[PDB]
Amino acid sequence: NKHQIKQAVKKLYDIDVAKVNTLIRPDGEKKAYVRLAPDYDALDVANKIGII
Amino acid sequence: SSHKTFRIKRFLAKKQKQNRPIPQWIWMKTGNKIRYNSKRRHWRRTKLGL
Amino acid sequence: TKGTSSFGKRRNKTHTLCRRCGSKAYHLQKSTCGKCGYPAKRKRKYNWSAKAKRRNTTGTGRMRHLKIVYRRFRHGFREGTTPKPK
Amino acid sequence: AKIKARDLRGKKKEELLKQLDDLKVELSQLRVAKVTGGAASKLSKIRVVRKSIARVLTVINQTQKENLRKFYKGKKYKPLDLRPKKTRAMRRRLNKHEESLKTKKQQRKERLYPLRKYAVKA
RNA sequence: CGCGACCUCAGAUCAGACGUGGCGACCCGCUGAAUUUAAGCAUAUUAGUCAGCGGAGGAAAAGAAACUAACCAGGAUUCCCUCAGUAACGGCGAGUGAACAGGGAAGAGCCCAGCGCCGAAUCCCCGCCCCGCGGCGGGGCGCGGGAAAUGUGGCGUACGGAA
RNA sequence: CUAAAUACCGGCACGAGACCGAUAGUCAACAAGUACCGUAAGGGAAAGUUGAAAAGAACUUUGAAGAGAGAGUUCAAGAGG
RNA sequence: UCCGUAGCGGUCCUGACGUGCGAAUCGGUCGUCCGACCUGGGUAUAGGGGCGAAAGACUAAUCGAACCAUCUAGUAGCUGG
RNA sequence: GUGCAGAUCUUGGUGGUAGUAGCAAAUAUUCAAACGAGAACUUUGAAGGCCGAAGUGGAGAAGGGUUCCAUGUGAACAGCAGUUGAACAUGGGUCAGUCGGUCCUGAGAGAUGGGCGAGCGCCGUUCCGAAGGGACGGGCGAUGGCCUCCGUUGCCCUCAGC
RNA sequence: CCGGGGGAGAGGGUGUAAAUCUCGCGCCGGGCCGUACCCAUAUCCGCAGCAGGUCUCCAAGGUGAACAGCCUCUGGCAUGUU
RNA sequence: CGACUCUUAGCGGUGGAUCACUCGGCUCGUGCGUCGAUGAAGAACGCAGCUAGCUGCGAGAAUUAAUGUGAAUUGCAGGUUGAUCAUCGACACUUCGAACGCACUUGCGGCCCCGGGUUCCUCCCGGGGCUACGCCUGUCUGAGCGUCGCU
Ligand SMILES: [Mg+2]
Ligand SMILES: [Mg+2]
Ligand SMILES: [Mg+2]
Ligand SMILES: [Mg+2]
Ligand SMILES: [Mg+2]
Ligand SMILES: [Mg+2]
Ligand SMILES: [Mg+2]
Ligand SMILES: [Mg+2]
Ligand SMILES: [Mg+2]
Ligand SMILES: [Mg+2]
Ligand SMILES: [Mg+2]
Ligand SMILES: [Mg+2]
Ligand SMILES: [Mg+2]
Ligand SMILES: [Mg+2]
Ligand SMILES: [Mg+2]
Ligand SMILES: [Mg+2]
Ligand SMILES: [Mg+2]
Ligand SMILES: [Mg+2]
Ligand SMILES: [Mg+2]
Ligand SMILES: [Mg+2]
Ligand SMILES: [Mg+2]
Ligand SMILES: [Mg+2]
Ligand SMILES: [Mg+2]
Ligand SMILES: [Mg+2]
Ligand SMILES: [Mg+2]
Ligand SMILES: [Mg+2]
Ligand SMILES: [Mg+2]
Ligand SMILES: [Mg+2]
Ligand SMILES: [Mg+2]
Ligand SMILES: [Mg+2]
Ligand SMILES: [Mg+2]
Ligand SMILES: [Mg+2]
Ligand SMILES: [Mg+2]
Ligand SMILES: [Mg+2]
Ligand SMILES: [Mg+2]
Ligand SMILES: [Mg+2]
Ligand SMILES: [Mg+2]
Ligand SMILES: [Mg+2]
Ligand SMILES: [Mg+2]
Ligand SMILES: [Mg+2]
Ligand SMILES: [Mg+2]
Ligand SMILES: [Mg+2]
Ligand SMILES: [Mg+2]
Ligand SMILES: [Mg+2]
Ligand SMILES: [Mg+2]
Ligand SMILES: [Mg+2]
Ligand SMILES: [Mg+2]
Ligand SMILES: [Mg+2]
Ligand SMILES: [Mg+2]
Ligand SMILES: [Mg+2]
Ligand SMILES: [Mg+2]
Ligand SMILES: [Mg+2]
Ligand SMILES: [Mg+2]
Ligand SMILES: [Mg+2]
Ligand SMILES: [Mg+2]
Ligand SMILES: [Mg+2]
Ligand SMILES: [Zn+2]
Repeated sequence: NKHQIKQAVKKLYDIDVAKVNTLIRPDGEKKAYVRLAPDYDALDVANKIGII
Repeated sequence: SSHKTFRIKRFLAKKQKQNRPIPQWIWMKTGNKIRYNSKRRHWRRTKLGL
Repeated sequence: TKGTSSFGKRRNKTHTLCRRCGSKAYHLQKSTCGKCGYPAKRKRKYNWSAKAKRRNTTGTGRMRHLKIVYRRFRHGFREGTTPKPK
Repeated sequence: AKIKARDLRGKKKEELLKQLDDLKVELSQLRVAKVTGGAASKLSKIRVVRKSIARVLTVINQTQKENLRKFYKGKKYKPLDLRPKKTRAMRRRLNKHEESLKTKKQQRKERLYPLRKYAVKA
């Protein structure tokens, strides 16, 4: 669920979530767009997790 | 149609993933007989049932 | 009229994938399967088609419990014991 | 380091869960490296970490199941997974005790007329 | 009116158990044709066979005479040889068709109800104590609960049996 | 109520053959009840062989390339996926 | 109710085509076009059965008894080897 | 399971026909340049044309399932050719409280009770049924917190159509 | 989903008034599935890029009775397997 | 002479016959003779560093543990206190399916217990355990102008 994705991001990356928008790909996998709070910066979160 | 159900979309997802060619490194194997993928499917020719 | 012109009106389907046998024989309007007969508790099979029986028999699929049963039979179905450790 | 199943058995459940939650962080960090594109040394460590997690979870589940069968050792009613799983017809048989009863009539018949050991001269 | 029995019948996510479905070569209980043959065809034959349905087991079913016989008599059931393509059935046409005796493979016998006698002398379940504990059992306690006299258990069953 | 002698083209594990030898033998020696067809019940294939060992033809040259010509491997390319 | 468009249908040329665009199409010419009109989707009726403003029509290019499997390697005084 | 010339035999392969029939339904193309080994067919510009708002336009339903988009290739396919494609090979792409599904009932389908049936099962949908597990107010009982005042569930009285 | 008729009841003793409110603001949340593209002389069904079939929405100027025929604008295309 | 056509031979193509091989069938014989609500058979969907099919497996996902064995797996990379194989008795085993809360859209619940939310105040979110039918024994709560007995 979007709630589970929200509370999963909040525990693994210690960042709160504005909203979660999900879709299901034709691959079969579920893609989640997770919007952060206005005070947290998504690319500075992405740097410490590895994607750049 | 665009008004799919979850099980139909998941079946289409699997049949999309099985429609790729064989990797190049499998026919360098010792006990190998496969030349290509003979179970391939084109959307115009074979209409997948359903 | 009855042939090529009439084949253009085939746009709504009679059968869909059955949830018990996996074959596209679940008649949507009769709510029953022409392959296994899903709302019936017993699967449909007949002795007038030996070829249809051997497409769905105990040797056809994964046997993910029966093949462990066949291996466990050789030791009397021993249970709750371990081999002696080093 | 090589995570072995022999030295995880003496540990406590909480320090086992700590290692499990560390190795899951290791899998997430390796799967980020897989999708970003990383070294083959990082790519080949995924199978190593996955089997280590399988080892830790196997030890945890085996320990929990052994304590459950130690707790329910002397009880008449135990959970069905801890009950012996033979075949269904073999679980519906009679006991040793139940197949070893005989009636008072057959008891005195076996007592009064036992099967004798004998031989006949040629 | 109320209370208390018993009978009959309900409801429980009550406590503990069991059945469902699959496979189905072999087995048991039903149901059940028409091709075909009769140089036609309708009785018959195909054939209690194919198809259909239900139910099991490692085998199933059968089984210890309401039997065979007519003898100087044998003696549960199942299977093999023979009886025998015989007795018999049949538009007595086409065709169908056993059994007994005999020789073997195997061989094992038994239990109730009734009728009676014993203080229900019988059985199940829950709590506790110790043991066994991976086919849930053993003894010991419980002014613990039920089943059962509208009949449980022991003796006893046609070969007689009881006192 | 009751073992044994009796039945067994399904299952597990075996052994054997005056059987067949890739149009044969199971439909199926191979990614076979697979590919494919039919709405469906169902129908249902084709398809074995380099060499002892990939040693599976480096390099030169023409052509945009497929393709050649030399050279080379091998007992043999008159065995070149 | 009449002419007539879209729609629905299919008279005539017995035109084109007729190893065709097509296992029933095309062109001109035509019938009807406010009602017994046309049409999508849902639903009901299943084989000696359905359904039929009735042609033995339609019932998945199959209809004076659909299709699939089995009985079945049905029988043939007949044909071919 | 032993000898083929035939069975409109079975399977597989190959000829003549034959470089033949044919690539003729819906008015139409032309010039220059670019990329390239290669241009009647790709791209750009300039023309000349057609569909002419019941469209050869712009969006959906059913159906299809990646055909959508970007880049590369020109082996095979696209009945000439292709520098092109819905072909092949790599990668991407569908984000909802308000748009739909989800809810309701329609024609109808379909359990249970019951009945029938050798049997799988069938009929039947209120018909041969002890078919309501609910609520307010009160009494009783316990719980938890400014144990104040509400809330919670246990039992009884009461009320109840469908 | 709402309105009405009924009036079982509830609230406060003259106030830091009570029960109550379909009035104005203020706080929190709305989970699951589908969503791309074609929709037709080439993405569907007819063995195919098959003149066949397949349900809808929008509907400019002129001529003209007109959604007729003919020409044109927006948009589109290259003459329908050379 | 030449073209074209016919016959034969050499060589080369098209084609895959013949022969030789065979981890496959067919038949006979032997021993065992074992499925499932503790969830079968079957199906669906996923799982590999590079993985489509087949095979194997189930979120512990081409396997975990234990035992035997003893230096590999391999197409390419990467990394003896036991690599790989085999055995398999421990653990685990997603969804549908007799298929089990109600339905089969992957939709709607109910009860109880926890963790955030809150600070028991109901909401909201997440997790766990229950919630099918028939039937046996016992328990509990009941019904009857059924048969009675007593106040
Ligand atoms: Mg098509
Ligand atoms: Mg229909
Ligand atoms: Mg059955
Ligand atoms: Mg006795
Ligand atoms: Mg219970
Ligand atoms: Mg009969
Ligand atoms: Mg006759
Ligand atoms: Mg005759
Ligand atoms: Mg006749
Ligand atoms: Mg039969
Ligand atoms: Mg059964
Ligand atoms: Mg069995
Ligand atoms: Mg028996
Ligand atoms: Mg006899
Ligand atoms: Mg004789
Ligand atoms: Mg006569
Ligand atoms: Mg007879
Ligand atoms: Mg005799
Ligand atoms: Mg003897
Ligand atoms: Mg007695
Ligand atoms: Mg007797
Ligand atoms: Mg018996
Ligand atoms: Mg021998
Ligand atoms: Mg063959
Ligand atoms: Mg050969
Ligand atoms: Mg060859
Ligand atoms: Mg040679
Ligand atoms: Mg050679
Ligand atoms: Mg009129
Ligand atoms: Mg008129
Ligand atoms: Mg004509
Ligand atoms: Mg002609
Ligand atoms: Mg044409
Ligand atoms: Mg009828
Ligand atoms: Mg009519
Ligand atoms: Mg007539
Ligand atoms: Mg004659
Ligand atoms: Mg021979
Ligand atoms: Mg010949
Ligand atoms: Mg010509
Ligand atoms: Mg458009
Ligand atoms: Mg359009
Ligand atoms: Mg071409
Ligand atoms: Mg495109
Ligand atoms: Mg918004
Ligand atoms: Mg019904
Ligand atoms: Mg009033
Ligand atoms: Mg869109
Ligand atoms: Mg075209
Ligand atoms: Mg033209
Ligand atoms: Mg042109
Ligand atoms: Mg020659
Ligand atoms: Mg995979
Ligand atoms: Mg291990
Ligand atoms: Mg080891
Ligand atoms: Mg629905
Ligand atoms: Zn089915």
